[PDB]
Amino acid sequence: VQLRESGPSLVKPSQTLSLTCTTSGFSLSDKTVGWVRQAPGKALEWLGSTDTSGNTGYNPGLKSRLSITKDNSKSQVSLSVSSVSTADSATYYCTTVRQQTRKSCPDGWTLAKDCGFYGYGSEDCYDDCTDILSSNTLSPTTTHEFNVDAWGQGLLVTVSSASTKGPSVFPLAPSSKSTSGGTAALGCLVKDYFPEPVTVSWNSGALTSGVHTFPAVLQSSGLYSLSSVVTVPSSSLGTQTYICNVNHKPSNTKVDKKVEPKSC
Amino acid sequence: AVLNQPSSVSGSLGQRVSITCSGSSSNVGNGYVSWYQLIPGSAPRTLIYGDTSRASGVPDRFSGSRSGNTATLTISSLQAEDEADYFCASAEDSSSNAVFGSGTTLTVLGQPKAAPSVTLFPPSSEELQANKATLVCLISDFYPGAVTVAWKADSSPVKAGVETTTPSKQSNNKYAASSYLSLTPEQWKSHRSYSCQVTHEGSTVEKTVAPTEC
Repeated sequence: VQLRESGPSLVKPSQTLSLTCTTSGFSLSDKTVGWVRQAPGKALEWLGSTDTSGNTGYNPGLKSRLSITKDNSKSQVSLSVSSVSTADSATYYCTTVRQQTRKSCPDGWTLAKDCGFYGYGSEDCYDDCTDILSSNTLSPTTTHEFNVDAWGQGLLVTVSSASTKGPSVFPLAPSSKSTSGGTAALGCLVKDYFPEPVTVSWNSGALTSGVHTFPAVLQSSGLYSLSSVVTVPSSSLGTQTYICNVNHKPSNTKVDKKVEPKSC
Repeated sequence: AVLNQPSSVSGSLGQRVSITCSGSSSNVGNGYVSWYQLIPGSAPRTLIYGDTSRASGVPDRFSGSRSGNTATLTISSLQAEDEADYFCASAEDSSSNAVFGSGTTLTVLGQPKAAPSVTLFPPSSEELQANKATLVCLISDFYPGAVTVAWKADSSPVKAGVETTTPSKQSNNKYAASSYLSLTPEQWKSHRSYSCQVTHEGSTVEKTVAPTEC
């Protein structure tokens, strides 16, 4: 079971953001799906969902601006937010949700469904199912149950009038004066790029030990930059090539940079 | 509105930790609260759903409870992997209207103290041949997560051009941070040397880099 968000990473104000979640591992005709979003440094926020019966419900405060649809054949849920602002910048998560309106009866009483009654009065609590027509009746107690079952990885969407910009990748070469005897730190500077995010791997994933991709800084220019470093054996600086594989989906860009060792 | 959780909560390894999630009757009073775990760089993780019931894959040290309009998440023996953010959630007036809590940042104290290893990178040829210069000071493998970074040009203060990240964990649960000095290639060649000075736990490590050579 997996949920993969797709769509734009940047959206100008007053326009309409639209995402699509493609589902696998299960059958969309057997689960409810929804959308959660989280603004940076803010709490989770609920958007909406659409259940097995194609019925959609929304965050009351955001219903007028929301639109969720679904295609059970294409295994694909869709979200749309209208007239977005910078407040709509957030990471948008696709989720399988468990929504249940639950009716329960006091102790000793029983619901019509459990009595096996059905009909028009199929929603009351009964004193004894032994006699439907002479039993005492209570209105049920209503509890609403909500769970997010599985979470999608998320998709960061930024709302800004500024334009997309890919990254410049500069090597952080390890000098013979920046070694630490046995180990040496080399990296890649990912400079000037918008919007977030950037991800960095090394040797096409085949190098994992010692790696740390730092968070991004927001320069005064309105562009983001970060660095990815890995500490490697200092004896291998001439015998093992080290390539950082940067990836910036917001501009469909992907960079590979040889980090060559400084002559000194 | 949102469910009131504590901003942050602390707890040392092995100890017991509890996170409160207070609301009202229409939401938390409805008796079906859920708890989720968010580790940075990982998809949020569902922990507790049926007020007390554990989801699939959840260890038994996690446990849920509720007393009226205040839920509670309880970790019996805190681990290092348990350092993260934790959100409660409840439906209000309908199953399609969900409210989340303000969130709580859980800190796992008790890690060994560690001293930072600092490296300073001068502007590269590539970055220079494009009319830019950026010095990259990378700070790793230290605990606790509170460093002070100072930039000096010929031992004088750099009062501008500095963007610094807040420290964040790495795969080994130690902290790491980064500071940048953004210069024109003329300010690079202007001075004799630049210095990144990292003060962590009464020590100051200064790495120096010179335009003359390497």
